[PDB]
Order: sequence, then structure tokens, then C-alpha cells
Amino acid sequence: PLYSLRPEHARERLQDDSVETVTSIEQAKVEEKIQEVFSSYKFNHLVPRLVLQREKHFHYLKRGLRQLTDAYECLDASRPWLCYWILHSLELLDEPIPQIVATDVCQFLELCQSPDGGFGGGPGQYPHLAPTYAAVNALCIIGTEEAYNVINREKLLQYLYSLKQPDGSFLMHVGGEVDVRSAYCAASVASLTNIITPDLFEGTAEWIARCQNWEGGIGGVPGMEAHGGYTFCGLAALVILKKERSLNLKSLLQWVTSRQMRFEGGFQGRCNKLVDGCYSFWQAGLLPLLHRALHAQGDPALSMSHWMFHQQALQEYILMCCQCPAGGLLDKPGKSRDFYHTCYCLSGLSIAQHFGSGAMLHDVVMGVPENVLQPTHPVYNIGPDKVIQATTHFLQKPVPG
Amino acid sequence: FLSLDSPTYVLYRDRAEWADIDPVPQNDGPSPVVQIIYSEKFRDVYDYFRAVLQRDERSERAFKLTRDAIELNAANYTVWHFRRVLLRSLQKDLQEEMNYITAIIEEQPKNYQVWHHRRVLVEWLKDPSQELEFIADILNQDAKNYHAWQHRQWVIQEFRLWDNELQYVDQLLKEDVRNNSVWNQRHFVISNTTGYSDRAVLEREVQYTLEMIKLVPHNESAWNYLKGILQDRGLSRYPNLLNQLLDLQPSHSSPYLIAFLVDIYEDMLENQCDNKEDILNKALELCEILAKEKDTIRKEYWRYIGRSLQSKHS
Ligand SMILES: Cn1cncc1[C@@](O)(c1ccc(C#N)cc1)c1cc2cc([N+](=O)[O-])cc(-c3cccc(C#N)c3)c2o1
Ligand SMILES: CC(C)=CCC/C(C)=C/CC/C(C)=C/COP(=O)(O)OP(=O)(O)O
Ligand SMILES: [Zn+2]
Repeated sequence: PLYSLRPEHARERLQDDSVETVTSIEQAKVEEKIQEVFSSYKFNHLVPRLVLQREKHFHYLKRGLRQLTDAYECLDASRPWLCYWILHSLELLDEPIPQIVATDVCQFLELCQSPDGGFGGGPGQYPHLAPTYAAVNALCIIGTEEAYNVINREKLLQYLYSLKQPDGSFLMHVGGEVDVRSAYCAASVASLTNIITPDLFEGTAEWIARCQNWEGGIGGVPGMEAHGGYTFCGLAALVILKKERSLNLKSLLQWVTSRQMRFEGGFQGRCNKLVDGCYSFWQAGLLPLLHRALHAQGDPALSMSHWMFHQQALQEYILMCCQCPAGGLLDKPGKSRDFYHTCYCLSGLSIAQHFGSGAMLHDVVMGVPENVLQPTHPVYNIGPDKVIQATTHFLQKPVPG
Repeated sequence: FLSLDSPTYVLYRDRAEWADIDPVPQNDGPSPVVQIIYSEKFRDVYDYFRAVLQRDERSERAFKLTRDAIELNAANYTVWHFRRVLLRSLQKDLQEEMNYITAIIEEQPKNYQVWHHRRVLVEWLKDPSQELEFIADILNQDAKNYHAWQHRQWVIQEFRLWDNELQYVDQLLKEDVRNNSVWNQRHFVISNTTGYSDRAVLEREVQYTLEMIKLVPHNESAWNYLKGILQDRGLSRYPNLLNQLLDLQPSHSSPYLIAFLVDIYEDMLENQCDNKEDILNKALELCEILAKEKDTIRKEYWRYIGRSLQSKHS
């Protein structure tokens, strides 16, 4: 019944060839900890039931959306993210955003918006591409005429241009660093608000492909190790610019699929590193992207009902190991809950239980049927309906200049 | 001067040399959202940072204040930006600043801002003298720190310090041959120095990799490296590899060896090989074994490879 509890699964435990290194030891430690969770039912003599704690997760989010303890002082420069993560989690849990909350969020992101374009981490903070991606996304989840108008489109385009580099990349912020995240953030906000000029992403697709390395995945900058966070940013950015073909899609596919842990069931962000609930999105989310990329390329072998990753196993890892009894989700057992992980663990679960390739549509919901979440768009990670709604709305206005 | 965690630390509203300035509290609007209930020390420091930022006061006390703001939230890029403004405007000793950032990175190595700041300093002083060594100490605490490896690659590329890096790679590979970051660094050094076209180097590299594989058959890093340096020109371009791998299959077997075999067959089936009939079956058999027994977690992927191989070699 449950993939992770079957006896054969025990064979998937790490084989260290009797050669111990920091990597094997740490992989073994986490595996031992995950095995405990898996066996706890046989141990306590209870029949296993995988239940997503909606009610608990809802209170956690509902409250965080309003106020947080000093434990989040370190996110004082990431408030638009907090809005996005929470609003999106509630969105996935299919919980409505009272119009009074929506307007306060809209008003708050307004204070965050810079006079010169983009959004900052909080009121009066300089603009930065990461919080700009978060705000636009947050505003789009709300999807009202009020939210949409918050975005100063002319200044946004202007800000995007101030970050563009000759080699095709973008700075995260003025006087800041550059990496593939900026490429995605820029492409994401520019596409949704329809401000893409003919030369805005000149050479971007090319710069991103330079980030794909020998492993098949994508690194932060050319020459860097392949990582799930940057790989999602790279491929997703390319899908927006309709240039996925610029990548060796086959080595990428082989790389991401190998990132799923044979034992844990979840994903790691880099080869020879530990599994982590948030990568249920960054890594597993790549599969829908490649599925679509290959299909538009005319691939005749693509499955008609599943993504190219073990959906059941990823749902089992998330449901058994990533929930906090108090509400919220996390990295792995032993780690503390946080909204970031709550947002991406749920996003990842959504992907794992929802397949769609044109006319075909097939679901897989492990545990109780109430576990099924709302679908999420693999490129923007907001509801497919919010995507369509926002793009349709911003196409009513012309591209600035 | 007065450490933020010192027993005699005093809030800024209680400091004589700050009586003239009125702090500027943060405006979260009338109906706050994701409102953080900051501690006393925190909002005191930022209320005054906001004051100094608005007035755009480029003073030494402002400079000292940014340090406290940074310590409370090293991720506040706005504060780091103002600090760099003061560094130049006040003409601060940059080596002194190098000492400072060295210390903060030691404390918080998994932070984007601290590394970017160091890069800006190294760029300003045009001095990479202490970089390779500083990074080695960080990497000594966390051998896989992404920021550290990215900084290392930057310093090496910009100042052309390649001469000793392959040796450093060998040192760390000996420490942990499973460190994927080191294998990446290995590929980084070789492709930017000699390259993988010099047959002597490709020879040396594949021999070393195969050697590490014999020692640790289940280390996916050695395998990914072998595949990455050979997939370029095509795996079927090297006829001896196929059977050589088949030689250690009864003993040094792993789902990693099985998969490489499949990778060698599909390149063969794509480059006009003898007995295409038999190879396509060999491939489809391995795919099945993987999807059903040896590597079931990737079953959907292996059934796809099986199908696609049929779709084009049936
Ligand atoms: C490696 N890793 C794997 N799981 C988590 C991590 C991060 O170390 C990590 C992830 C992404 C990036 C990038 N870029 C940098 C670090 C990480 C920890 C963490 C905790 C919270 N939290 O709420 O307590 C919020 C954020 C956060 C804040 C702002 C933006 C983003 C984003 N994106 C994430 C956190 O981020
Ligand atoms: C839109 C956007 C901002 C996307 C970025 C997503 C993302 C998850 C980036 C992570 C990059 C990073 C610094 C990883 C290494 O940290 P680590 O060593 O702690 O992680 P690891 O050990 O799991 O590799
Ligand atoms: Zn995580």
C-alpha cells in the first residue's frame, strides 16, 4: 500500500562500500532518522494513515499573515516573500483571502514598492528582484483590480533595465550580485505584467544556458555546481522566453530525476547532499517543465498520466516526514517549521498529485482524499487560474513605450 | 565600539551622542501584514538606521551603526548598500573592512550579502592575496558551501590563480571523494586550463575516475563525472569503455553502472553500430531491470527511456 513501508524498500538504504566520509555518515544519519518515522506505525502497532493537517497548517498561516514573533527578525528584509509564501500556501489549501486582508496586503506591498521601480524587502527598503518577484506573485494570487494597479509597470520595466548586463544576465539589485535567480525573477514579473520589450531579454537565454554544466543541471553562475534552486530558475526562465531548446534537455532530465532519494522519497538539491522538503518543488517542479518542453518538441514517448519522478514516494516523504504536528511544514524530521518550507512543501505536494499534458489529466492522492490540494502552475508557482487571469489583464495595456 | 552582545550595551535612545537625532519608526501602515514583533534592541537599532538613512548622514557614528544593523540582520541588503556608501565617502581603511567581513562570514557563511560585500572589497583593492586561504578555512568548516565555491571560482577566474587549484581539489577529494563540489571544481580547473581535448588529460582523468569508482562503487559523483567528460564527444566514440565496465559488473555493480551501460547503448544506437538489433534489446532489458528492481524510484524515467529507444530504433 505505502511504497516507503514495503519490505523491499529496506534495500534502498545507503551502501557506503565500507568507505566512510562526511557525506556517507551524514546521509546515513538522516536515513536512520527517516526509517524511524516509516517504522513508527509497525512499532506502535497502528495502521498508517497519511493525513495532511489542513486545520493546523491553516491556523499557523492565518496568524503569520498578520503577525510574527522576533524569531523572524531575520526576514525583516523579506516581507513580500512572507506575503507570497503564506498567501500561496493558503491558496494551495483552498482557503479564501478575506477582501479586507487582501486590501491590507495590497496596501502593504505599496509601501514596499520603490519610487524608481520594483519592490523592496519592506517599507523604505531599496528595490530587489527577489522581493519584486514575491510581491508581483502575491498581488497576482489576490488577483483584484486593486492588486494589479499596485504595480507601477513603467517603473518596473525601467528598474529591470537598470539591472540588465551586456552578457545577458541581470543584477539582483543595484550594486548587487548576479546569478540565474535574477533571470527568472525578471522574466517572471515582466511576462506577467506584459512589459517585455524586444531587447529586454537580449542574450538572457544564452547566458542561462552557459550555466548548464557537465552534471546536466544548472548552477548559479557559469562554472558552478548544479543546484535544484538555480536549475528551476533557469529552465522556468527559458520556458517564459520560449527558449528551452537552448539547453541539453536530455542531460537535464537525467540529472533532476537522479536527485530523488531512493530511500527517503524526497529530493536533494545537489548530488551527494541531503534530502529537503522544499526541493519537492524546486526539483520535482522541473518535471512538468521538461514534460511540456519535450512535448512541444514533439516527443512521442512522454507518459500520458504521470510526471517523470516517483509521485507516490514524494507524497509519502512530505506527508510522513515534513509536517509539524503544530502546523506548518519543514525540511526533514528534526528541523524547525517555517513559512518558506511550508510554501514549497505544499507546492511540491501539489505537483506530485496533479498531472496534465494537454487534454490528459490524471491525479494521485496518497492518504485520505481530503489531502488533495489546489493545482499550481509549474512556472510561476501560483494558481494556473491566477496566471491566466493576470496575463489576460495586463495584455489590456500596451508594453511601456 | 560597543559590541551588540556586550553586557554594558546601551539602546541608542539612551546614548548622549545620539540625542540630537530623532529615530524614524517603520511605517507598516494602519493595518499591518506579516508584522514582526521586533525586540527592543532590534527596532531601536533600525529606528535610528532609518533616521540616518533618510537624512543621508554620512558620519562615522552612522558607519558604526550599520555594523549593529548588519549583526541583527545580515540579510538586509539596504543596510549593506549604505555601508558601502560610507566606506567610500568616509574613506575607511578597506583592509580594516576586510578583517571585519572575514569575521562576519566566519559567523554566517550561508549568507549572500556577506560574500558579495567581500567581492566588492577585493574588487576595490584589486587584491586577491588572502582569498584562496580565507576560502579554504571556510571550506574547512563546510566543504560544500555554495557561496564559498562560487567566490573561489570568481577569484581564480578574475585574477588567474589556477596553478595550485587542481592540487587543492585532490586534497579535498582525498578528504571526501563524495564531495560533489570538489568534482565540480575539478572540472572547472581542467576545462579552463588544459581542457579535455588533450588525449593525455582525458586518459588520466578517466583512469582516475574509474579508479575511484572501484574504491567506492556507489558514489554517484565519480560516475556523473565520467559521464560528463565523455558524453561530450559521444560515449560510443570509446569502444573499450563498454566492456571494461562490464568487467566489474559481477563485483563492483550498482544501479549506477547499469545506467551508464544504457547510456553507452543509446549513443551506439545513435551512431550506426553493428548488430543494432541485439543492442536495442540489451538496452531495453537494462531499462526494465532498473524500473522494476534495481532503481524503482526512477521507474517513470526508465520506462520513458525504454519507450523512446523503441520509438526510434525499432
Ligand atoms: C538552501 N535551503 C534549503 N532549504 C532552505 C534553504 C535556505 O538556506 C535558502 C533557500 C533559498 C535561497 C535563495 N535564493 C537561500 C537560502 C533558506 C532557509 C530559509 C528559512 C526561511 N524562513 O522562513 O525561516 C526563509 C528563507 C528564504 C528567505 C528569502 C528568500 C528565500 C528564497 N528563495 C528563502 C530561507 O532560505
Ligand atoms: C526564485 C528563487 C529565489 C529561487 C531560488 C531557490 C533556491 C532554493 C536557491 C538555493 C541556493 C543556495 C545558496 C543553495 C545552497 O544552500 P545549502 O548548501 O544550505 O543547500 P543544500 O545543502 O540543500 O544544497
Ligand atoms: Zn529546504
